[PDB]
Amino acid sequence: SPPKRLTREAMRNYLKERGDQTVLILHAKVAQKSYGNEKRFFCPPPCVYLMGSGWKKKKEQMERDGCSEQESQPCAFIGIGNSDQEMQQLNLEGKNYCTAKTLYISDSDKRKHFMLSVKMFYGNSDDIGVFLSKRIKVISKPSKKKQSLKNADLCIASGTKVALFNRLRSQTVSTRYLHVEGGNFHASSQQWGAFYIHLLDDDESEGEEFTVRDGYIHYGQTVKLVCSVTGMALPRLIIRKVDKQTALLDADDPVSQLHKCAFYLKDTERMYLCLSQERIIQFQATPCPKEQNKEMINDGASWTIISTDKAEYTFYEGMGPVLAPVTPVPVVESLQLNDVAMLELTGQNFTPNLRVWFGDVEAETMYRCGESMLCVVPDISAFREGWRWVRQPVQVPVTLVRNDGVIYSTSLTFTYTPEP
Amino acid sequence: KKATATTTWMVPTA
DNA sequence: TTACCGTGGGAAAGA
DNA sequence: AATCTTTCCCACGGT
Ligand SMILES: OC[C@H]1O[C@@H](O)[C@H](O)[C@H]1O
Repeated sequence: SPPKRLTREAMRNYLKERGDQTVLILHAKVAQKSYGNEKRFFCPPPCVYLMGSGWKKKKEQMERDGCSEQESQPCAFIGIGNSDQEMQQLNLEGKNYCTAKTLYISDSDKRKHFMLSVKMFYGNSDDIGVFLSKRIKVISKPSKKKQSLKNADLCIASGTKVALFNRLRSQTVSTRYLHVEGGNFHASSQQWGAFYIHLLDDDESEGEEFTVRDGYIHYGQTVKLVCSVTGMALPRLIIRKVDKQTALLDADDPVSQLHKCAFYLKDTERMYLCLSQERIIQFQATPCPKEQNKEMINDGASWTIISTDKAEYTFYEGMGPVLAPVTPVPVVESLQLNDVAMLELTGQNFTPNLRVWFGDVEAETMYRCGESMLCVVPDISAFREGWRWVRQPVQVPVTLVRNDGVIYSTSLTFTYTPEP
Repeated sequence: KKATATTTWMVPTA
């Protein structure tokens, strides 16, 4: 017999207490492939995070029902999706995150794009499911020609996210990633920051508030790097193209994936953003002999830039543990309002066993495909007892619910607007 | 079309 | 020490 | 042929 559907009381309980479980997958948008028997590791290393208060709540519920600490521990493996390459275990003991430092894609795989696959279950072998990263583009190696904006794929738009790493003399053990920790920038061996790269116009002054411009990042432009987690920023920088061990002052072609970059601290005396072991400092460049358009920079001042992405999934066991995996987790991108009032949901991983709930009111739902659903908007009187029309605006949460009670929250609300 | 950095870190010198 | 290994620069092969 | 991308090769300086 089928499992219990979500009750209105269970929905009300969730809406008060919350306790969502969230899986984040942070990773680069491209990856260089490996030939033969070699291993060219994904850099930065994909990082899985277990976010939100629901992990601790689930852990306590499980141990209440008689699980040991080890039985309640989440486990996770990661691999190339749809692939013969083996999965690799992630160690999450004592942490809510783990990086995958030795992934690579062999040229045995002929795909042009792929996804990472994260398989999760608890210590008592209770299943959680399989979570997919965003799509990752395979490259053979970065081109040496100037980047064309026709390949928007490999360019970097203002306001998107990048990682930055430094590596000394081709040694994998020396890789260090720009990262913010304890209110300070540092260069980490194990953790990496995902930084907004904001384009500023040339006359934009220093400050914490600044006007950002749209477009693709080019060498010679002024940029602001902002940690997407801490909000900490660096002073204004001029991103310059690295050629051998010199920064080119006159290059102005588009920045491309995996290019080597230098960051000149704007309005300084040839000071460049520079690592020294784990320390982040500024280090003065040396003028090149005869050539006035290049400056010699420190080993620590050359940074590989790479665009990064984020997959995020949120679920809640609204009627308790279930037999089916909670995956694939639906994600709602947008709501659009459309006889009867219909609300259209656009996103991914929709299934015909989902229903849209407005607040605690389950709505009639029409499945179309994995990216599109329609539902009928409940009468306002389902939320305001006497109203025969919308007297004042009324805002309710929009939530996806599966037929076995799994609850998939959205960040999105619906607002009944008064009739003018 | 305007961003808000929470804090701007000072970069120490060599 | 020897054996082994990512990595980046180049050579070679392919379109 | 010529030129850019893909694949193959290998040594530096790390474990
Ligand atoms: O002779 C080339 C080498 O010289 C150093 O400055 C660089 O790290 C290498 O390219």
